[PDB]
Amino acid sequence: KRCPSCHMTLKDIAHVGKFGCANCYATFKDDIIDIVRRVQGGQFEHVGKTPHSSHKKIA
Amino acid sequence: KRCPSCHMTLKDIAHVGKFGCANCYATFKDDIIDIVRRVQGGQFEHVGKTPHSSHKKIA
Amino acid sequence: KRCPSCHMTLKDIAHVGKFGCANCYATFKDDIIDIVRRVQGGQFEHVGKTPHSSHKKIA
Amino acid sequence: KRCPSCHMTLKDIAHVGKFGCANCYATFKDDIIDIVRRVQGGQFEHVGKTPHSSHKKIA
Amino acid sequence: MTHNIHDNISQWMKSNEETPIVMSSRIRLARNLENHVHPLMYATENDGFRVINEVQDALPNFELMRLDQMDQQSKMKMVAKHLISPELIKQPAAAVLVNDDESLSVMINEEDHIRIQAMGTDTTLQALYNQASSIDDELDRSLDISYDEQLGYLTTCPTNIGTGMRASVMLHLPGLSIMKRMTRIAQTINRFGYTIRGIYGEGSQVYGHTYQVSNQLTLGKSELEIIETLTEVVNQIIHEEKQIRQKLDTYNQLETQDRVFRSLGILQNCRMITMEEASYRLSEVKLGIDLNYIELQNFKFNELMVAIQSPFLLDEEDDKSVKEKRADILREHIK
Amino acid sequence: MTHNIHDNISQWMKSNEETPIVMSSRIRLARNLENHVHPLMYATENDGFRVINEVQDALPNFELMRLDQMDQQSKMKMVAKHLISPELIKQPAAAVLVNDDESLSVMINEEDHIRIQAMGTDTTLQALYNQASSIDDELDRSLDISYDEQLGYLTTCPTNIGTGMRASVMLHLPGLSIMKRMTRIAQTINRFGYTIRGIYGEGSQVYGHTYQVSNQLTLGKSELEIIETLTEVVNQIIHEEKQIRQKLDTYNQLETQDRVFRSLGILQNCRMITMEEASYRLSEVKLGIDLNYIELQNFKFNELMVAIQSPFLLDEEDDKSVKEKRADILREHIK
Amino acid sequence: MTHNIHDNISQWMKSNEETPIVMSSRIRLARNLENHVHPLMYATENDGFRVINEVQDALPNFELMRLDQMDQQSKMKMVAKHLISPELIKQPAAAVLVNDDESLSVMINEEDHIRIQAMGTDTTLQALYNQASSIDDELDRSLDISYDEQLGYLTTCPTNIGTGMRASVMLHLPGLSIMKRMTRIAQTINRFGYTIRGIYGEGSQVYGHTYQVSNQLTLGKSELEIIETLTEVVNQIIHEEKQIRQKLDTYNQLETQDRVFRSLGILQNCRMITMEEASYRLSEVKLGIDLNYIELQNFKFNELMVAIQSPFLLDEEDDKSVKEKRADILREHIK
Amino acid sequence: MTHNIHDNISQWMKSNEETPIVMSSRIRLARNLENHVHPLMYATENDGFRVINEVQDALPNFELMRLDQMDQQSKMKMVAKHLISPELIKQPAAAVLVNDDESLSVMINEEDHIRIQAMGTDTTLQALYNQASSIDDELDRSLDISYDEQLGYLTTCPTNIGTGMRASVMLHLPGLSIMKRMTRIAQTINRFGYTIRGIYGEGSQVYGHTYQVSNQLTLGKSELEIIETLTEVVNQIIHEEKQIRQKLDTYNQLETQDRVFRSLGILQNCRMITMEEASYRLSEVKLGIDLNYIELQNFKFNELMVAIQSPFLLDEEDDKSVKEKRADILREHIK
Ligand SMILES: [Zn+2]
Ligand SMILES: [Zn+2]
Ligand SMILES: [Zn+2]
Ligand SMILES: [Zn+2]
Repeated sequence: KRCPSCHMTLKDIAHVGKFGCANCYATFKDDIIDIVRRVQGGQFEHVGKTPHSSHKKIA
Repeated sequence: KRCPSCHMTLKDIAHVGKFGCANCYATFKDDIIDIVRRVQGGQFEHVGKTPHSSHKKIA
Repeated sequence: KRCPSCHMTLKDIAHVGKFGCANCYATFKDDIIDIVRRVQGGQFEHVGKTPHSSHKKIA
Repeated sequence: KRCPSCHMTLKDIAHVGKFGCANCYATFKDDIIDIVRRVQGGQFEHVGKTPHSSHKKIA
Repeated sequence: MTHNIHDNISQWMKSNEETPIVMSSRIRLARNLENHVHPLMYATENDGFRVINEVQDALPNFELMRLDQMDQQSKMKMVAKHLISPELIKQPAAAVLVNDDESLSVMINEEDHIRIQAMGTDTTLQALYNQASSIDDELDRSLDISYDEQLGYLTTCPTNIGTGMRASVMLHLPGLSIMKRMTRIAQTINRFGYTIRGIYGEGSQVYGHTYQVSNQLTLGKSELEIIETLTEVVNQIIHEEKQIRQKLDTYNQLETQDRVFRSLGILQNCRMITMEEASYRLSEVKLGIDLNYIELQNFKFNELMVAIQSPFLLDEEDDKSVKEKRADILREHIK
Repeated sequence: MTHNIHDNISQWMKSNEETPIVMSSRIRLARNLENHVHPLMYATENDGFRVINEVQDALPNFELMRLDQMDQQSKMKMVAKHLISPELIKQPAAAVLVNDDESLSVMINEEDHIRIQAMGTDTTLQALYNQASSIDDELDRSLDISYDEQLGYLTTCPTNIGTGMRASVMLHLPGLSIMKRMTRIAQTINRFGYTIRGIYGEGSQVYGHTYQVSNQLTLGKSELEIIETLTEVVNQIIHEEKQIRQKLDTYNQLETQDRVFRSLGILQNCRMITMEEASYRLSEVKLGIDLNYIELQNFKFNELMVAIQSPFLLDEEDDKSVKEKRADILREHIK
Repeated sequence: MTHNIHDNISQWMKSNEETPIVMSSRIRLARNLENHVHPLMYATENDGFRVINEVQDALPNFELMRLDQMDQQSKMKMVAKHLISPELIKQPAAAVLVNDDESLSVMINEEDHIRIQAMGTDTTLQALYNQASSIDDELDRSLDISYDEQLGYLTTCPTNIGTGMRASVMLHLPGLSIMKRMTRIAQTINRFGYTIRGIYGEGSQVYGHTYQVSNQLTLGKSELEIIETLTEVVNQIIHEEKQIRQKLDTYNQLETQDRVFRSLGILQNCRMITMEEASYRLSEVKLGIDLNYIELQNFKFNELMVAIQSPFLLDEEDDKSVKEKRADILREHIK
Repeated sequence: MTHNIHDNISQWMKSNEETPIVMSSRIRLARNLENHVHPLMYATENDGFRVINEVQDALPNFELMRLDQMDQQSKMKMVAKHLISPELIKQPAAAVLVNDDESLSVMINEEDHIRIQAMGTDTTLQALYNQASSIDDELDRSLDISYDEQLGYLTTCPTNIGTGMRASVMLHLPGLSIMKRMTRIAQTINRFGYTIRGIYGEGSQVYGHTYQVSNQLTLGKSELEIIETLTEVVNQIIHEEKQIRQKLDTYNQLETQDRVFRSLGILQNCRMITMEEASYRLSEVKLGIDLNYIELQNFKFNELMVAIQSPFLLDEEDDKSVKEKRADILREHIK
């Protein structure tokens, strides 16, 4: 099993501990949120920055 | 304004940064949770230990 | 046995290793020349400085 | 001017400050005794060891 | 003479050669009390006597050792065994409960708690936690504690609100300290939010001989989570310590053998040894035994470390004969 | 000799006597890119050229300084000015954009980002943040970035997920370092989950001369929160440093005056100065200037500390001729 | 502050740049007295007063400075000017005669003599010897001295029997001392039966700054012989010292220039200088001037080396302000 | 391991505990030869072979060990046993005669002599002088030597004209050297015109371990006079050394016992010992054996001081295994 765009195994990205692309999130988000919660305290409830283009159109 | 049991101002307990008794919580819980969140990361969502006597009767 | 003027034994002046007066030489010159030769190399044949008053009259 | 046996100048032996042979003494004894007296204190009056062969015949 | 060179024997001091980089483990449980007005902020002996009598008859199976009947000698003798903190001895109303088997303790009226502490074996922290739980059922059954539902227990703000747990491990790390590999790894472990702490004695030892790792946030989390987190972070540092130990053994071997044997030779036959030197030399000879060189104690290292401190000896003569006596016990027990 | 002893002038190097314990401030903004397959993991020049051209025509108002047309001399000359990290120079496809006014930067293809960095004045971090925002509107308007809704942006796991912010301050702390008051306060500040970092050059300087404080978790929080927290944590230390200075001034004054003037005297008239000594001596004379002892110049302290660096001289002549050149520029610029 | 920083001016302190490795020269003349019972071995003041009055009216042209009317301050002030030895100040009956021009002296009742001493110029010892002879005609004319025919004069056994002459020279030898070339040459000069002696102050100075050469046997010889022998032994060493100086100047030049200028820089601008350091630094800066590098204000090296001693300052305050005052006079008179 | 370990046994190495401050004694007899043109100033092998054959058949009872048949290893092995001086090995025509009992020697064609040397017992120099005389009758009987009547013999100007005698003693002086009491007493003994000399190895040893006293003028005097003068002057330093030892034993005793036992402990169990340290440590343990603190042998210490030198070991491997082997022999022979 591999990524569509990177064609890179998720045990592989777990070994380097890095991030391929948006598709890697779209297909491995469960493990991504899991490891972020495991390492960086317990604050996986994330609020980001107020973006621009998204809400420029959606609100 | 003071505590019922300790008779101690809450600016006073803020100065020493300590905790009087259960009544102090019952009357100053807003500021207590506020400062706990401010200092100890942002994890004011607290799960404690499974107690004994409370759920010995309530469940 | 002592000195006429100092009244000091010659084992005494040997102990301190010093010189009382002219009378001490006049009565202990044998030991004086002996020890001077024994210590200060072997040059007990002494030529001094050309004096003034003695030869002023004797030559 | 040189030595009969060594054929070595006496300013030369003075430079190295050494001694050629018995002939060098026999022809340079004045300067030899002079420098021995000049350096080694002032004791050029030398008594040696009681030899063997010389007095074995002369006394 | 003094009776504190063998009366301590336990599993954690004995079977510590298979994994020699770990020395012991701790767990705490700090929790306040109900129907009393801030057990420490008071004027007289009365709150002290009330809490003391309450916790005393709460469990008749144990025995007390009060602060009043103890001179400073025994006080420091027990401080250097890790059963007291200074703010206890600074408290005229304070006291201590114990277990004569000496695996558990209770520091009554120490600071805002009762603090069921438990030190012990090297196998697992879970057995110690289970023993403390098998005490906690009895205590919370016989009395009502200041429990909360939104939060957990309720002891003291910056330290323990969620649960009173605080675990720790005692580590011997000479290699990374002779190689100057402790500040980098200190930052590496602070990455997560943990800490690494000082020693038996002075917190200025550069060459290691001991270290202590502990948690930082017992807040908003469970127990076993922190247990497994600390346990996994400690298998990493033991791994990194054993990496610089095989390297040095196969690479140089001679500077190592020289330092080790030279320190062993100074240790016995000195007659005038101060503190720092004896500690350093002991760490070095232990490293040597870990690399299979000399054959000495390997189970009395922790006992000598804990016996050579000054208040065990200073209370009898001035310091100049204390040096002689320290050197005498070292020379006598090494070989 | 080099042109890099006055071409840097800015407010943050000039007006730094009112609050002399702060030197500069940083803020970062790391964010990845869409419609590209992990901009760094690649085989050839092609992803590099694509991203480079994209970000280049994205903003024509700036100018480029590529890695290919630069020799190692200029590379290290710009590294020692804090515009590059080593993994950029280790990357054959890397590049850099700049602003000729030199208050902002963009490290294209450095490591998993583009990293709009902004260094600047000492008054407030908010003006710098506003300038970076007034760049960010343009960038995110001209192109689609890999934004997420549950999480925030999406750059790299252990460092930046929520937002790419990472702020820092540059601090001069000699007193607490001559008095051995840095490990305790390091633990005190790690209590919250922040960090304190090394220096211009070597991370083994014990006597201070510089320090750097930064955040640790840009995760699950807002921006202004971390801004204000860091500001308050760095306001706590400036007071601690200003308190011990007054103590030393009123208490001894003579050991202080001796050390200061002696180091000033060694500094000029040496002709053979290495690195460590010149740094140490510079910190000491600056401490003196704060206790009002000498006149000369004082804004140059910032330039002098970055000019004595090896690359600005060593690339031209051997290290022994550079000891004489460092000594020449030290003796010259001071008086 | 002290009046003893310019009231000494003479040829031997002034014209000492042509031959800078020589500093001054001494000659003594020890001889006892007739019609008195061992002038020193006595019980009361009476022999002292008798000899004092005798030698006083023997020469009315001079002036006296007795031991009784002098406090310890002036006593040490004159000891550090080389006009007294300690056994004089240890003698309640002792006294001193002088010449206000200050080129000759007489130490009455010091130790078994009267000791017409004469210190002075650097050109030749013969002029000083002639001045002492032009005093000796008068003295031996006005009175009968304990002269002998087989031996010469008659003063004291292990020191002076033949004639009381004892000559000496004061030498500045830094090069052979920074290069560890003094024990070998000490053996070389002891080959003949001469000696080399200590300094202004402490006889533990390893780096030179001063040395003193003297004879050993004033027995069974004439005067001019020893004069020419010492003179020829001192032309050898000055030649040995001038060779190594040229070597260091042409060979390294940079370590030399560094040390010299660094010490000059410490010297001024210190405010807290002790004794050893000021001496060492002064020797080094003088070496520098001899090698024609630094050209500073004046060359009062001799006045400074004799002015910085402690009993010139200690008699006013405790030592901690004396350090400040020593540093003040150094900083004030150097530049 | 090496031959010297035990093939040297004699009275002077064995019975040296009653008066342990003396180690051995020397006497020389330098005299030139007749019917030969300055035996050393030559061009070819011929004068060497002539003198060698002459002195060889002059005494058939002895055996030769020429310079030609010897490699550098054996050459230095015999130099470090005090039977050769360097100018002998620098001479292609040189040779050596010996006695297999090894109490006498003859250094043919060494430098302007034949030099009947005799080293031996500690009781008296007179027995050694008598043995050399019982050789000299035979030599001067079988041949005519360059004798003179006004002067004595005739060998070489600055060293030996009157008689070729030159006596010496080997002394162990640790106390006065740990107390810095050697320069003063060196001047004291130079008062007469004698000298004190270096050691086994390097002439830079500050802490003693050995010293050597010798005469200076074998000119214009008899023999027994100088014998009794050296004997009386060496009795003084042996008496000065026994006083300070008793002082240290009764006064401190603990610093002494500490240093001694610590050095003994380092000595065995080191595996990597260089030269200086082993010498120093050996002197200290010997001092401690005399202050009656430890045990061990004592004849072994002379053998060790002469066995641990480098050319006994360096001629087999590079120096890094030589350190190991030196440490091995030390550890093996001490205990
Ligand atoms: Zn991908
Ligand atoms: Zn209350
Ligand atoms: Zn008399
Ligand atoms: Zn000749």
